[PDB]
Amino acid sequence: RELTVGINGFGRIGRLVLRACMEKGVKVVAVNDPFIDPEYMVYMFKYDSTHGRYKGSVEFRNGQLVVDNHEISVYQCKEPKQIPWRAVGSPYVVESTGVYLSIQAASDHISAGAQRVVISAPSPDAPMFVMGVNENDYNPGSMNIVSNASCTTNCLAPLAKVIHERFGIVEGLMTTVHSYTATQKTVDGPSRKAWRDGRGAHQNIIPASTGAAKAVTKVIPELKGKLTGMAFRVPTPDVSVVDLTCRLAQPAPYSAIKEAVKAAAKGPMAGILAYTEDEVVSTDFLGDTHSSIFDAKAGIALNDNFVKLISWYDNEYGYSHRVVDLLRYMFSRDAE
Amino acid sequence: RELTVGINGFGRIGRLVLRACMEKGVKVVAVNDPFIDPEYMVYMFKYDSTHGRYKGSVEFRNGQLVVDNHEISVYQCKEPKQIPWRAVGSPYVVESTGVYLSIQAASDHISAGAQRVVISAPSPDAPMFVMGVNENDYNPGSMNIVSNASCTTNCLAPLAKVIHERFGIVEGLMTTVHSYTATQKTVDGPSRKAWRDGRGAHQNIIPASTGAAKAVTKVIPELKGKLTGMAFRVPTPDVSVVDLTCRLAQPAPYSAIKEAVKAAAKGPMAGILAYTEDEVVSTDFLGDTHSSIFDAKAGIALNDNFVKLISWYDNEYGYSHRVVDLLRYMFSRDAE
Amino acid sequence: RELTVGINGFGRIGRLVLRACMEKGVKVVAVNDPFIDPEYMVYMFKYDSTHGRYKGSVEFRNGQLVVDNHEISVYQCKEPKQIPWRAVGSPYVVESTGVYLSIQAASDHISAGAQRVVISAPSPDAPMFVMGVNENDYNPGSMNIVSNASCTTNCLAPLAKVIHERFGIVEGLMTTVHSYTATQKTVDGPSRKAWRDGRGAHQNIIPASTGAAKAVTKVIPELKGKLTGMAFRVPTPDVSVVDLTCRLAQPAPYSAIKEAVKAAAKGPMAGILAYTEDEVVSTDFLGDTHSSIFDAKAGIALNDNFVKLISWYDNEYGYSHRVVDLLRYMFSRDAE
Amino acid sequence: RELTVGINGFGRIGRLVLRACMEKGVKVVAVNDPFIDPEYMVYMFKYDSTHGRYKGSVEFRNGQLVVDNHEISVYQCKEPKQIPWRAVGSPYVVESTGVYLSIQAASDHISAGAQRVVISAPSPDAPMFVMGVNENDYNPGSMNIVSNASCTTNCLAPLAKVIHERFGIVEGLMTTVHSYTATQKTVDGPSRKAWRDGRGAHQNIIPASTGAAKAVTKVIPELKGKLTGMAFRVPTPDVSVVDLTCRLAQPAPYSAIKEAVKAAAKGPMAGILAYTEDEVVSTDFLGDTHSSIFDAKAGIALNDNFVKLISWYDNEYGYSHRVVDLLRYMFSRDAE
Repeated sequence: RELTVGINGFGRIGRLVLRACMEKGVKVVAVNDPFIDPEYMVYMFKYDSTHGRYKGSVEFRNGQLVVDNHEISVYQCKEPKQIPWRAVGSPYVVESTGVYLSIQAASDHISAGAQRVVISAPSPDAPMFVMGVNENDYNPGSMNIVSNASCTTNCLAPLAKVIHERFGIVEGLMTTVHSYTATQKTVDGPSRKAWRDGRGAHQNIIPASTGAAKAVTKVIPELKGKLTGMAFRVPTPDVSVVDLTCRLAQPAPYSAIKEAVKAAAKGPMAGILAYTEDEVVSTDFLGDTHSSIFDAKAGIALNDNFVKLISWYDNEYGYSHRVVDLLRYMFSRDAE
Repeated sequence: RELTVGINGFGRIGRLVLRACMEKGVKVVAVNDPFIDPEYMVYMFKYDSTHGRYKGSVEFRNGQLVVDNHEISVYQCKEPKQIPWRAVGSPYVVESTGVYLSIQAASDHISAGAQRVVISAPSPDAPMFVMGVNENDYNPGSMNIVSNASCTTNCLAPLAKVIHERFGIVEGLMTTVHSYTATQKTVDGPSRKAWRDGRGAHQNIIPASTGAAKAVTKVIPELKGKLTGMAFRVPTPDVSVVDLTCRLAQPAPYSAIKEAVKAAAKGPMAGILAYTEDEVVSTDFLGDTHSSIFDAKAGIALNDNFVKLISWYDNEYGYSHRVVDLLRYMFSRDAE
Repeated sequence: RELTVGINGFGRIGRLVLRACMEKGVKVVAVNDPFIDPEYMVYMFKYDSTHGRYKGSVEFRNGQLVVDNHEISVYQCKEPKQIPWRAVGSPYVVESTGVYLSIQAASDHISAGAQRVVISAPSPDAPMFVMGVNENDYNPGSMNIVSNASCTTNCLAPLAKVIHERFGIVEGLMTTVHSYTATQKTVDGPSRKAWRDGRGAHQNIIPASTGAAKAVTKVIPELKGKLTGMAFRVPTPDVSVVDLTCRLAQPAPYSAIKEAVKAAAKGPMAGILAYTEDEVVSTDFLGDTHSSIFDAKAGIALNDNFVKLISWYDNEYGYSHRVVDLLRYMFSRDAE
Repeated sequence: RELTVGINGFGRIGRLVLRACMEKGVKVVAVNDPFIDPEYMVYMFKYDSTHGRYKGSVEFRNGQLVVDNHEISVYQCKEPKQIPWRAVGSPYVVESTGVYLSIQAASDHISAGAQRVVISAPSPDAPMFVMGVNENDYNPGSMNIVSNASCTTNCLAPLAKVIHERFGIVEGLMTTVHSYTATQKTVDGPSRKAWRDGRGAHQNIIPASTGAAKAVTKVIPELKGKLTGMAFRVPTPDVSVVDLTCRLAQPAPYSAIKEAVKAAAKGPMAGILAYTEDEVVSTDFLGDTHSSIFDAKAGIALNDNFVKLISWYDNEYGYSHRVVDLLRYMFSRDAE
């Protein structure tokens, strides 16, 4: 009768998704990771450089991870096919390894026992959702596997939706100034598919490709062809900011832009898109659970039709919470 | 008969302008700074965290700073009026303290003995120059005091000039992702005129106002009303990047944008604007003496009329060299 | 009938002492700072890059700072002698500006109506106290102005006491590997009294003098002449670590060293000195309220009489809580 | 008739040993790395975030790496035994991958045709050499595989020798305050063998084990049992500093300590051990080719027999130059 969750991979998104589940009362029945044994999972979950010590209890005993006295099964399978998901009640599975992105690859979870799969990363072919934008397009019959898109897409789409629906977006170009991540290197090292991403992450501003802005045009079809962008990786370990430069159809004096965002944040997009007029900086959004926080004082307009809009996101914490939100939402629709 | 230079202030721009003078064979006859005595000036000039040890010799003896066996007079005057510029041959003076920006304030140098003044910072009323863009607008009779604009304006204007003259700029919005500076704080401290700039510089992405993009519309009058922008201060100690989002009149497929920049870099803007197709990151421009380095692979286009252009600058080193370039240029025009 | 506290200075220690007071239920009745008005105080207090958003409510009204609905008077006096401590009931005053350190300088607070003064920094002549080590030597009858020593002294002294009393320290040399602070510079800038300290804090490992080890011999007299030390400032914004290399008189196999510290932490020094065997790093102590956290696994012994002991401290947060603890203790003794 | 060098591994030490070879005029005839092709080698070699652009020319052609017009063969073999060292004239081989450290593992290079092997890292069994300390113990007749020890061993050993020989070391404990390296992580990630080392390198001060101090007792036998140590990894990308706390046998006032190091640096250890009295910080040693730079002003003495001595090293650049120096020395002795 209840929503139960299994997590594949115990990287940053895996661990932070478990925190978000504990916060929101969602029961996690198991974690799979081939390289991290239970006693080490305890340590990695407990201590976090970015988000502080876990605010409950974390122990292991009897080969089990134990979080707030909830016992969590631990497997060590190298391949999704091997995971005894049936042995833990066929949970919804979060697929967070970053290496099984296609519907096909992910589907090994289903063969193994998983009721649904949320891929915590963009997917080439799996259907893609952004809470607050298009979750009511989830089709429980035909969708056994979904993607929660990217952290960056989750920041941008709520905002794009609001601006477009109010003023119409003729065209826009996005920069995200983004914290470095686990895919980067501490000092100049090998990154043969993307040379810049090898260069030392703490020393450099690193230009990087991203599909995030374009992905927005998939969860918001009417923006097809009107959005793209790029990224600069900078030396901060978490929190990122969207810089959307857009041409708007209807006149859009900045006061009306502020009132539109405010109304969305107070109403339909509450808990997803937030609004602030404070003199904020990136660390003020560490631990923020919103997908997108509009920075009113930071944006600039050239005129009533050409504007730069600024929105923050905790690229780790916002997105992890949205994965749990998606799971909960899906579960409330799969009982039909 | 020769160009001689005096420097007021021995902050980063003061010290780096002296390096650029030594590099380019320009004779500096004196430095003024009330707080930094000669023996300490030796130390600060010799050792640099960002640009390495001075590659010549630096000593003091007989109350004098001595650089490469060129003896440099040192004064300790708190006010520009007091500086015996006549005592050192009425040099051209670089005014680099950041606190005498108006024609009026700066003119105290002239009362004190200075032939011309270059203000190494934007000025509200003083005439403003960007080498490669508008230096042939310098009027030797009426201009006793000029500003070399900002580091950021020197990055953007060469590029704007090229793009506008080739394709026409309808409108553009600029972000600079910029290294932190001396005006910032190591940890959250007081910045009552601009609250965000108080927050710890190494920990944060900090949105900030800048007049740089607008300043471009002053050295390039035909762009009046068509450019503005803003800044993010990020945790790197030097090198910054311009992200210009612009709508162009003439069609501007990216290949033609690349060919226009390349032609300018190879020709009229050689030594000012450079062009690269390498997989570069910010540290690859430490010590670069160009005002502006176009990053061909980093830019993105939505279509032939809406594009994001990326250009790097060593915000300390490029600008310091341009100050020396301005001085040399002015001197070659004041003998008329 | 109850402790009330005035705080001179709203720098990092002033703001974080105010947090500690709210956490421990100590009434603060005024803050003085000539440069920071109430509205800006709200902002500086509410948002912290290191320690996060204040967990509670912060507003201004009626020229007052209001924290969790407790109203706090705000004065703007440049000098202690001018602050109307009498008008707010003659509280205990925390002198946190770092420029009134002698009994003579700090006594201007007394002459302005302060009941007592705690200097949140080493004093050349005021009596010095480390909670857990020597607070029992405070005497209300003879002492109206006291020093809470430094953050570093508060980390080493509790460890030195445990170790001296159990084994006897023959001699010891300390290094502290220490986060940068507000006295440092974002980029190479002026620091005429200590040239290294002007070099860019986030770029460098910076050797510095410190009297913290010698200060321990002031609060633990029997160690007179047996301890000194030095510091390295490194590119982290908070949390620091003591590295004590000492020769011990009695045999001291590491297992006994461990049982002695553990014993002190569970009993007489509980809340002051903590003990851990986990694989900790500096961020694991952000927000830690202990003065000193012994890291059992990080230390190393050459032999039974020559060992290197490692202890962590949040140099901001531990010290601030100790300031409040000394205030409460002093008040509990002033009822005599 | 001349030294030729093959390099296995094009990681940081491989690339910087190649730089050192070009600077010192040592012919490199091949590089092996299974993962990095010639075109990517050109890029990794040409641009360096820490040490700047290669000062010279770098190209690829004909499946070769070409540096300052010297052609260098490139192999892509996963195993030493497979590299055709014979085909390039049986050079001396630098084993720089860090995973062939035993005589047995490194001897596969010999079986593949290498004349000699220098392991650029500590070896469990191969003979270990520090230039300036014990290179005189190398013997071509018995030794075809050698270790150049570690960066840290090369900083401490030259200082320990000078101090032991002048004063006698009774006992010593070392800390190295050390830049992060490629074995570390940008954000909390996996490190199952050393849990601390997986924690985010730029966020943390990280305690670590090191055998560097004990290794000094291998190259200076008379110090057997008299030295051990540990490390803190801190958020800088290069340059590190040894902090030696030692008890000395003969009286050793600091002025004599200073004259002993100065004497060694001007004479027998010139180019290996340097001496400075300036107010230096870590960035002042970027690109320094010494093994060890004694910092006179940073050290402190408790008394004539118990002192803390501080020495700097560029852990990348000094060590790399030492690898080349050992190669040249070995070759000068193989003509016997």
